[PDB]
Amino acid sequence: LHKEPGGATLIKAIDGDTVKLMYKGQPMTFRLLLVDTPETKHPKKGVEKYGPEASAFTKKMVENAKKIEVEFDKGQRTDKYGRGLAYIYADGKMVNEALVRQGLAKVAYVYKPNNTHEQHLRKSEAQAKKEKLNIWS
Ligand SMILES: Cc1cn([C@H]2C[C@H](OP(=O)(O)O)[C@@H](COP(=O)(O)O)O2)c(=O)[nH]c1=O
Ligand SMILES: [Ca+2]
Repeated sequence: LHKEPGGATLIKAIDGDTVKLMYKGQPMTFRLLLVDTPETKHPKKGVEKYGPEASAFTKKMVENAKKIEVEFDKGQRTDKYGRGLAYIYADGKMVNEALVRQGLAKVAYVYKPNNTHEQHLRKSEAQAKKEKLNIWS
C-alpha cells in the first residue's frame, strides 16, 4: 500500500469509525477499513456500549494530529454507501489499529482484497482481548 501524497484535513469526526475529511480538495466521508466501532446513530441498533467512547477516541486522535494521512488498500476504495475505505493515520499512528488495541473496535468487515493490515489488526485485537479492555471487559 502507499499513503496518498500529503494529507487530508478534518471536517468532522462523526463516530468512532467514520470521519469526514477534506481529501484532495473534496469533502469526503471515510469509513475505516477492517474495524467496527459501536453504533451511536442508526436507531435499529441504538447507542451501543463503548459507542460514545470510541467516538471520543477517534475525535481526539484526529483533532490533535499535525498530519492526517490516507492509505487505500488494493481493492475498492469506496463502499456501497459512497464512503471512502481507508487506513487513516494521525501522525503516523493508524487510527484503525489504535481503536482495536484499546478494545474500542472489533476487527470486522474483512472483504478481500482489502485486507492487507488484517493480521496486524487481529494481533492488536488479541492483545486487547487478553487484557480485557473495554469491549472485551
Ligand atoms: C468497513 C466496511 C463496511 N462496509 C459496509 C458493511 C456494512 O453494510 P450494511 O450497512 O449493509 O450492513 C456497513 C458497516 O458500516 P457501519 O459500521 O458504518 O454501519 O458498511 C463495506 O461495505 N465495506 C467495508 O470495508
Ligand atoms: Ca460502526
